[PDB]
Amino acid sequence: DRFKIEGRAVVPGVKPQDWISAARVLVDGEEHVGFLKTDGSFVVHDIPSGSYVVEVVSPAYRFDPVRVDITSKGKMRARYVNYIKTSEVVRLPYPLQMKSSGPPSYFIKRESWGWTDFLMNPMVMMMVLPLLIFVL
Amino acid sequence: GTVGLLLEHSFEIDDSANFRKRGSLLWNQQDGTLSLSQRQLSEEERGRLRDVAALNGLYRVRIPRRPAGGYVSSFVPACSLVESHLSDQLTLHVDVAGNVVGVSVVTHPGGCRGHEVEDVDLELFNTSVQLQPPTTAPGPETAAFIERLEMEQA
Amino acid sequence: YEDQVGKFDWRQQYVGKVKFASLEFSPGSKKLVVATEKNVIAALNSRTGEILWRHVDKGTAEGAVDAMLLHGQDVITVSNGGRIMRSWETNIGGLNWEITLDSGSFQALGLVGLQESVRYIAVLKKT
Amino acid sequence: WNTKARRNEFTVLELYEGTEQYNATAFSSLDRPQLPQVLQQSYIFPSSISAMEATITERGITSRHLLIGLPSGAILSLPKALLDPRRPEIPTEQSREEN
Ligand SMILES: *[C@@H]1O[C@H](CO)[C@@H](O[C@@H]2O[C@H](CO)[C@@H](O)[C@H](O)[C@H]2NC(C)=O)[C@H](O)[C@H]1NC(C)=O
Ligand SMILES: *[C@@H]1O[C@H](CO)[C@@H](O[C@@H]2O[C@H](CO)[C@@H](O)[C@H](O)[C@H]2NC(C)=O)[C@H](O)[C@H]1NC(C)=O
Ligand SMILES: *[C@@H]1O[C@H](CO)[C@@H](O[C@@H]2O[C@H](CO)[C@@H](O)[C@H](O)[C@H]2NC(C)=O)[C@H](O)[C@H]1NC(C)=O
Repeated sequence: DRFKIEGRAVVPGVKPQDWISAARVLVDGEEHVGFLKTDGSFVVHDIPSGSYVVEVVSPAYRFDPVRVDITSKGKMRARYVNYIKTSEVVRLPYPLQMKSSGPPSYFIKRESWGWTDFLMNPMVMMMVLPLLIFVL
Repeated sequence: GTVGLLLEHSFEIDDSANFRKRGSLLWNQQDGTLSLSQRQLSEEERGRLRDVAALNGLYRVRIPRRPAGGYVSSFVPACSLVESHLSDQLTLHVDVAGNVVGVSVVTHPGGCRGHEVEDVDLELFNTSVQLQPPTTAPGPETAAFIERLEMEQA
Repeated sequence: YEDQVGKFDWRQQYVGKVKFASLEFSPGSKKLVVATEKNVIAALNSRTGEILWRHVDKGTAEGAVDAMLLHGQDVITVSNGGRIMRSWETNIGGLNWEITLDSGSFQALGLVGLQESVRYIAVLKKT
Repeated sequence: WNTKARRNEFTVLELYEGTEQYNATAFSSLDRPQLPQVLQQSYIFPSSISAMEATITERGITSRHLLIGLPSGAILSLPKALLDPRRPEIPTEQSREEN
């Protein structure tokens, strides 16, 4: 009746002991929660039958969410989430190998426009076309 | 088939509650139509409404919750009721399960402009009665988006 | 964002009222392991009182800490009325094992020893 | 939450009057016989939510943003202009004029 979602999570180049300290696996938006053990794997318990999006939330490195469909009989499967055209199936192996995609990009870099950017000004061209018109 | 709902009005100098029977509403749930059958105002009622209008009082309508388990009621500026030649609309709002939710009364036109009104005007009840079931909100549109993105990809 | 970290914003980390606490630790470990009424299991630095590793849980009663015990370097917790029992490595700041239990209301938690060393956990439910 | 498709959904209700205002000197709830028309549109939000409150400025000149509170702990600043219900399903010259 009640099933468990297993998985793993590894960030390339960084040992788990450095990032698992403040990371939580969420099964369907805090409605179920779990914590990753020392090696990096994670297990979530007390999951009823249905469909749930599993995401490894961690401020250091983001993780791509993965949908998991578990049936009443017991067979259960994983795939890529797609909130549009949900009928599609893109299978992903059940022992979730949710490899991280590096640190996220919360910050946006400064513009720091150069003189070469000033070279082709739309305003300058749109105001110098009348200048050629004014001369002519 | 058809269910009858009482409908009382009230208007006084002190703006208290003196609801008296005005009209019956025959709500036929099958075709979803509502028709009201009220009696026309009398001389004393017309006078009372005149003083209520003079003091900028309120005209309150009230119907029972069920065809005495409760009441749902609302109000409208009675002086605006008399300055609109007794032309108004009461809308009966119900819910999805077919239970009475509320009654909302509003005149036509609203407000007031100081128009003096003769007695002969107040011998007719130009009331437009409508029933408003809950309107289903639209879900997100996915088919159009997927077909459009398929055309974009191709 | 704009990479102006700490110029205007400030965050404070708060655990709830300390329902269960554990102070027994190595003198150089300088750690407190505390589980609060807010379903939070956290480690506080002994010297300055700051969060080392914090693991929040479900807001509802379905994740409430019911009993804490400490042994050696890992802290052992029971949550959801005896439904789950977890072992947290206090140094790394992560789980060591998470085991679901059978039904029945948890009533008491304790340890057992074979001859000289503690190696098993005795957990008792109403039945 | 939408149970049929298992996905969090927004639904923006915008209240619009006619092309000409009923009254400009003052607004009275006793003098509004024209029911405002409602514009609705449902969007998909790809995550859960924990708290919302619009950004408020003193004079309201600055655009409005919704501070979506995700379970992960971040605070998304969703622009209200994105959640406009008048965004047509097929672009037209009117939409391009209004951008
Ligand atoms: C707009 O609404 C007001 C309030 O119902 C109408 O009444 C005016 O209210 C102001 C403010 O007290 C007074 O100074 C005016 O003398 C009121 N007008 C009248 C005719 O009494 C107002 O008329 C409405 N505006 C329009 C254009 O209808
Ligand atoms: C009786 O009330 C109705 C409202 O339900 C009045 O119909 C309105 O009439 C005005 C002009 O007379 C129009 O501008 C409105 O658009 C009408 N409303 C609707 C909903 O159609 C009707 O005029 C009233 N009859 C009398 C004799 O006053
Ligand atoms: C949260 O982000 C801030 C900003 O990126 C991190 O602070 C940086 O930490 C590194 C590590 O020492 C420093 O080299 C940078 O100089 C810091 N940034 C600034 C602007 O001073 C912070 O470490 C992040 N938090 C976590 C838990 O990783």
